[PDB]
Amino acid sequence: MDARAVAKRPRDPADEDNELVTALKAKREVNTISVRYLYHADHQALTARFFVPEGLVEFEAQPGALLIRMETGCDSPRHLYISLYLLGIRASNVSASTRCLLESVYTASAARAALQWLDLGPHLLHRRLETLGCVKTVSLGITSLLTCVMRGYLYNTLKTEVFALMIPKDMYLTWEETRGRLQYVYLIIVYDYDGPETRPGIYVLTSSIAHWQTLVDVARGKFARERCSFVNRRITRPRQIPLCTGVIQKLGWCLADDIHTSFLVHKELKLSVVRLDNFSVELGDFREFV
Amino acid sequence: AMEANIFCTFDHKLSIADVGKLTKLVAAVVPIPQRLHLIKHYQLGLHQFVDHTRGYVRLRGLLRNMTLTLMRRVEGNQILLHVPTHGLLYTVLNTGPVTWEKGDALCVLPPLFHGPLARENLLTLGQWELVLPWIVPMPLALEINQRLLIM
Amino acid sequence: VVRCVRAQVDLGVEVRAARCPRTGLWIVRDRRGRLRRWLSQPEVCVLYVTPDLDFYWVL
Amino acid sequence: RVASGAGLPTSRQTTIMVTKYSEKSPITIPFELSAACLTYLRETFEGTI
Repeated sequence: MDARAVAKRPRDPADEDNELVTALKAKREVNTISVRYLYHADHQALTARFFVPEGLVEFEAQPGALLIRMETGCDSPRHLYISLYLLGIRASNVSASTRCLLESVYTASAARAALQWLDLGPHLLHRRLETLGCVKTVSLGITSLLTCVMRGYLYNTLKTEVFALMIPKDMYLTWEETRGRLQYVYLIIVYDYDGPETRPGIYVLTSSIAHWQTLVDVARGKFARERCSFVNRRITRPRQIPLCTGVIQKLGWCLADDIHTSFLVHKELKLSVVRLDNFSVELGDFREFV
Repeated sequence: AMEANIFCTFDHKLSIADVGKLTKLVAAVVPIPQRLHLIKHYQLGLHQFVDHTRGYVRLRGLLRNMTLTLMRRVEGNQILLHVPTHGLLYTVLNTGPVTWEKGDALCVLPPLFHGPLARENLLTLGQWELVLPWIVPMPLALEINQRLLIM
Repeated sequence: VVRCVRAQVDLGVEVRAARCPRTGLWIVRDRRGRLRRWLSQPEVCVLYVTPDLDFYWVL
Repeated sequence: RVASGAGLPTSRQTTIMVTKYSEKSPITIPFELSAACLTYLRETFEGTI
């Protein structure tokens, strides 16, 4: 209220002590627990923690990978937390050599069950799947307890070193010959409405385009064949209901200079990846386009 | 060290039973027509918009532009409300009829159950009945919209 | 490959064959990988035979 | 070792080295504090009793 207190400078949070420090200091005792510096206090990255069975956590022990929950009409295990690579197993976009590579590592009773639940129901994938963000730490227990982030950067505790985002080469997709200073990274599930297969194409779009109309124009321009396949399935097969030939959502934005080619190793199996070092997640809902 | 909040008051008298009923809704969502600072109790929720002739669609149209808030604390002096902001986490009550899971996209809906009910008997004053909007997962909201439109 | 304007036929043509994704029709290609383009030429005609001994005759 | 008799395959002077490792097992406890004790721990109003 006073002009001294109003024009007083704002208080540094790192200079003032914790509530526990002043609480212990008031009654003046001592505990064996060191309390004077609380960890994770200066953490803008709001995180969450997820239990998941052992059969899905391979190629995840290295930090930095997507995580997607699904829905299944069965009641008790109803939501599986599938990694992006097990999602890419199902996708028709990936090369068959890499497909037989990363299927050979994911031989588990939970992974094949998730693969059956992907293609069992009548729903398409975009009405079924739901992102969570990228993962930063593992637990590697008998069941695994991963730590994903909803918003913010990807870093180790104490912020000693930043965590990168990994994506396989086949899901990587750019639409410009040179990049801007900033570029967003998206998710694309495009639907081939073909007779024999309905397996989609999975992509990430490291593009410098933020506006949705100027993004969806280039999205239609690069995926004209898929919309032509959609309208061909519309005219050839009557009384069918096709919808959302491609879907699009925002995943984050990168530094546009640390993007480089590295590789993941799990059980001496190389898997080449595009790696984005200083990256912050930024989630959004599944918009669609036809 | 205080935070920017909204001081809502009540012109009716409040029983200790009604205060104990109100303190059950700590992390409850409340829509507010305009984020003032000293608001009365007449603009908490949707009882300003309960109409005999109007329906669900105008309630959804108003709720698209309402200023949603959260409660902080209840006192015999006054009531504390908190406006949320983007990119921060908050505790929020599941007053909706459907349980949730982790990572589910949630959105706010006008109440389907209307008027007097065994669940709508919350903070009911003389001319006032505090009503709260539902917090439903997103695909159930889409299903409710489609089914209500086709009905 | 029978070429009528030059009266020259062809006996041994090795050709790779596949199906289009959009339609069930066939696509023929060179054993290197080059697309075979004689089907546009109107004066020529071709006979295809498969390893399971089916038979096509394409004008 | 021990010296051997006649016509018997004797012993040879051998050593053996062996390591041993540490095994970690961290333990943890969560404990909660409400917003009420947080907003009442370092905050006084009117100086009332």
